[PDB]
Amino acid sequence: GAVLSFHNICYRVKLPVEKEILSNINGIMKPGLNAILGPTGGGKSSLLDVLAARKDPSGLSGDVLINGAPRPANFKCNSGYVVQDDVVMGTLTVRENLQFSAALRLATTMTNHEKNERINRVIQELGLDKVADSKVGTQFIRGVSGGERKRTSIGMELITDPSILFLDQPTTGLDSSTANAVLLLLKRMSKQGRTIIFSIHQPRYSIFKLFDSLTLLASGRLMFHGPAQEALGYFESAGYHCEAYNNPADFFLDIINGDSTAVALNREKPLIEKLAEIYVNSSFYKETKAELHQLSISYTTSFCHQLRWVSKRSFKNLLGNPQASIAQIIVTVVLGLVIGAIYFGLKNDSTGIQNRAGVLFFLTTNQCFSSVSAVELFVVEKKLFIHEYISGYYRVSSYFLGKLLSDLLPMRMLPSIIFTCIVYFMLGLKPKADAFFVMMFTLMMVAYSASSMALAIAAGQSVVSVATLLMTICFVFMMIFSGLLVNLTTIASWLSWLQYFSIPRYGFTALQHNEFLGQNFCPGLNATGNNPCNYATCTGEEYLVKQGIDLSPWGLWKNHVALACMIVIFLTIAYLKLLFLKKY
Amino acid sequence: GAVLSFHNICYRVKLPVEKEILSNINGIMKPGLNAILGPTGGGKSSLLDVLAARKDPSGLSGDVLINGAPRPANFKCNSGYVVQDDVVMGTLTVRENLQFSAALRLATTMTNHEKNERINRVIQELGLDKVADSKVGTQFIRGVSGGERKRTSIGMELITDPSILFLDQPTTGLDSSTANAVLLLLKRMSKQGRTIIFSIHQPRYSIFKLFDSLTLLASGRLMFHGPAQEALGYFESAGYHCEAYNNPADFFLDIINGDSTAVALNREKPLIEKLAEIYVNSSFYKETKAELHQLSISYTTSFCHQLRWVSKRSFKNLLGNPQASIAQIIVTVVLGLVIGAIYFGLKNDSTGIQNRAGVLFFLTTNQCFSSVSAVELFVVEKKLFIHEYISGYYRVSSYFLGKLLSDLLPMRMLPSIIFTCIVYFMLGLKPKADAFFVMMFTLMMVAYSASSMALAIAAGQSVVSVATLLMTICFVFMMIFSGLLVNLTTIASWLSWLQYFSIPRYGFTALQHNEFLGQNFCPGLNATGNNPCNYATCTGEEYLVKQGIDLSPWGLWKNHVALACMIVIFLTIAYLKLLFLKKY
Ligand SMILES: Nc1ncnc2c1ncn2[C@@H]1O[C@H](COP(=O)(O)OP(=O)(O)OP(=O)(O)O)[C@@H](O)[C@H]1O
Ligand SMILES: Nc1ncnc2c1ncn2[C@@H]1O[C@H](COP(=O)(O)OP(=O)(O)OP(=O)(O)O)[C@@H](O)[C@H]1O
Ligand SMILES: [Mg+2]
Ligand SMILES: [Mg+2]
Repeated sequence: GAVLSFHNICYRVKLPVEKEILSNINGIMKPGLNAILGPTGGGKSSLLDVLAARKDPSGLSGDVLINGAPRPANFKCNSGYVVQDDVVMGTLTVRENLQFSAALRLATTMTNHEKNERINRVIQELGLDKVADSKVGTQFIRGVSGGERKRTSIGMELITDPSILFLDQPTTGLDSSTANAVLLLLKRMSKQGRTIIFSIHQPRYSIFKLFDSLTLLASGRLMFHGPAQEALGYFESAGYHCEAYNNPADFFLDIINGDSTAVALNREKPLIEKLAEIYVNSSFYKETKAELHQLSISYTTSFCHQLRWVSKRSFKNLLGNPQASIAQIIVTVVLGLVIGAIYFGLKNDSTGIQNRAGVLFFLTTNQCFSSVSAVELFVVEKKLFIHEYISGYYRVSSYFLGKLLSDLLPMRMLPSIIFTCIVYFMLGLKPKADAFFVMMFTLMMVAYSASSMALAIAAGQSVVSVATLLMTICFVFMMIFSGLLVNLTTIASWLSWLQYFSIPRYGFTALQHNEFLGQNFCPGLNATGNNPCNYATCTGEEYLVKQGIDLSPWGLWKNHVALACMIVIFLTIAYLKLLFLKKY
Repeated sequence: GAVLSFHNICYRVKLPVEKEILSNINGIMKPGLNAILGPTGGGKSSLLDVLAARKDPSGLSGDVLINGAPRPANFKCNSGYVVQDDVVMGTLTVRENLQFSAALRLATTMTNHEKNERINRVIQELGLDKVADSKVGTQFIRGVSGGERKRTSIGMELITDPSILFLDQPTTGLDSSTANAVLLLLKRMSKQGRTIIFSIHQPRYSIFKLFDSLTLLASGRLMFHGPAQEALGYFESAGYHCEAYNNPADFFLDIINGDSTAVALNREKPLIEKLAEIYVNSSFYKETKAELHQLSISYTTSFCHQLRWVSKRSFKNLLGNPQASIAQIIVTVVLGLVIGAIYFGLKNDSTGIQNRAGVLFFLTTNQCFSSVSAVELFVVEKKLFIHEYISGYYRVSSYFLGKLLSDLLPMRMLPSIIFTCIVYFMLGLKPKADAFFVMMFTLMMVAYSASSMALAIAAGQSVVSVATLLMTICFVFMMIFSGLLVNLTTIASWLSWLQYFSIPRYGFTALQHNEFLGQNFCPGLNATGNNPCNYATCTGEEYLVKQGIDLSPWGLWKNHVALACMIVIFLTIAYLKLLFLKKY
């Protein structure tokens, strides 16, 4: 079994002004069933996160050791922490959240049939049969109840059968009889060699009798640590006799909570510093410190497996709630028909180039400005990314590349195929076969490059309010330098370098070079040359010399390798902002 | 006291496929302390929402009566429902959330000093002294603990001292001794004449002894309803003897949960239809039905008070987290300096109108496209709007107009003053005094009209993913008809009506009419007229005849009364989408 031991643990929280949650706390947690009792605000979820390595070590001032050695990297893939406030995806099912947790935290030596046999066993043992095929709720659509959602959270860190298993108040939300059935499940599990550390509120006498070790927190300090059967005979030595309470756990927390103003105002030298001084001078502390001095990433499943379940769950959220994907395709068809109907029948005239170079401007600023909806890709599920990463489901790179494929394909590839097709059979553009697909490829690359900049601003961010704001104002900053309203050659030399950052400048140049190769606009002419008066712009090559575009075939694909470099750079910034995010 | 009585209550949930949560349930809840026990998934939070009038009545099939009369409108302003999952604003403080609840749910006959004396009393009686000046946490920044946040939720519906008081598991998250101090607070409160209906998990014997009425739910059906002191002698008549359990509440839920597969697999004609058949044939049901047949908005505080606290709390969220407001002003100054530096020194030349009519296009598409950040105004706090409206804090109209003022002033008025000032002393526009403020007023009206359309799409919506998407694609739909790239007169008659919907068409016309009054561009001329060749566009009035703009002073302010009509219409749609939202 695993012997988790923690020695001189302190903690601090900067509110600047530091506050000392968790003063000097020492303890050993052998393989068994290790309970942590104490009042509200005593430091139980803060101790249980230090022991599970989920607090920022800038404020932590001790060391936690498993079997006398420090933690491996290798620890979130071998332990389980059930959180208190039930972080579970509410667009999936109780069975589907258990199928997702078993698919990424059990090895693939187990087949998919043997994993679902262990998922069916956990649903039976936790009492989740009537709601196994029911949706866990969100905060707007009611679903599975609060105690049934609690046991879903217990079960996801229980199919994975880790050796060290942390639970943050697992019976909070359960009644008197399911809570006994949960701790008899854990007591059966702890006799296999697992160490189970949990905090608990209000255990009954059938639950308190199951404990192997007892830990009493109060206002950050340790009131008692040792065996649970020897705790009642400890407080009788300190002057507190039991029999006014048939439950010892109801007696232990009336001692260490007597100084509370809620208890002093209702039916009724400090008490904490008195009871903490008794414990340090006791024999249970001398037994612990004499053994503490004697004692003193390689994920479970591969990259390609985690890629095929992060994306698989992400397509099920889009096939289950297709509001943003259906409304994407509707207003792309409607906008594609309007742009096709205004510039219907493009002619070769003195005003046939301003129509063609004006229709290609709204094709690029569609694909740029429509990519502001990619800001919400990593923000809406930030809390579940932070939870499932520190629980060890996936690499960041498999969450990153698996969540791209559910924003790349349904939202940026497919509305650039449909939008290119609609404005091709009703505008009368360059009628060749290859220039259709160069146009289709160009509108995808400005949709990917502007979506990658939506991800680079918004990765690892809690609200979309700042990132949507910098997304649209950087676009109108790039829409100046696109080369339509203001001439790029007439811009002074100290501002003409900002045209290389514009996503619309590379897309609109690549659509001008694709279309205005040798289309002729002056024929229909009279004897002497044309006789309108700018003078004229006869061929399409003379329009590109005026704009400053290379007539070579490199002048087309210079614009696509510069958009491909803005995808690699902006998706590396977006990756590293998820990687170096503080998950604590 | 208030005698809440509920008669033939049924409920259904459409998952389509209907499921019958809450079969036939009958009961009377006299003034006292009315507990609801039962297993997880038994229907306790569903019954407690039917009784508090918070379920959709399309699935509800009974009637709830207070004192033999139905509910008034007047009920959320006279009752209190403490929810289970702790809906509390985590950018405020434990004291500030209690100060906000007392300011809107107590009358203004009480002064602000007497309200804070009752807030200090509730903080003492609930044990919130050490965290009264500490921030309630969000889900990303840890703050106040889970039991300390629970008692903040208890205390906000307890300063308001309602006569009927519902609590959804108030001791879930509390230990053995604070939970006794909470129900001794409620027992002291119930002896003043208040009826207190609550569901509870795991009450100890000190808590169970306080009950005045007991209700036992199991799988939607009623196992027992009556006095709590007469419940133990009820199950002894049905064949269940007590003394293997020193706690009666631990004995009551081992009977009605024995058929659970969690209990059958751990240490161990249906049981529910057996125990429900005993209760209907019993005498406690005959006493209830013989009395059920015998028995069978005007907000607390005014509009102007609720307006001055919804906005007051909303400015404190912007002064506490000014990320989107500082980053608004930074990229407005930076964009205002770039637009001023590209078109620096506007001359009166053959190309001096394309510079002036091209700089006014990016001034309007700044103010339009920057208003996509107003999509998140009503979405980020949708859950707290739905909670605080059914709890009776405010009208919708005071939440609507109070949340506008924290998006109108810091985000749309102030970055339109700064942005007009910057591009005025470095472009060299119309140098008069009134044309500066007509320009400033025009950029505010396109910022308000495009923000009002951001609210009309996004009011009452859970994610911003659809509403940001329709916001930016409707803008590029309106940017076609603005009258810059494509001539509005050359558009065919069946598409030339879409120019009246464009916010950028009214702003860019009002900036062209403001600036191109009689500015002259042709002087500097030679003997015969000008000698470049389009021919020329000499005065600014000839440019407006070509664009199709009235030269009258009505031709300016036609554009501002049409933007003011798009504020009134889009903020009426945005109001009614919050009003007719389904809050159940
Ligand atoms: N990051 C933090 N910021 C502010 N306060 C904190 C932080 N961490 C802990 N605290 C404070 O420390 C105390 C202990 O917190 P903790 O959540 O560990 O208590 P707990 O025993 O888990 O409470 P409960 O059992 O009610 O959940 C709380 O009162 C909390 O206000
Ligand atoms: N709107 C709904 N959609 C789906 N299922 C529902 C809905 N309302 C209730 N249920 C189901 O009905 C059962 C009763 O729900 P309820 O929340 O009332 O139980 P509860 O006794 O409050 O549970 P707990 O005490 O654990 O919170 C639950 O199992 C839940 O799955
Ligand atoms: Mg805890
Ligand atoms: Mg309940």
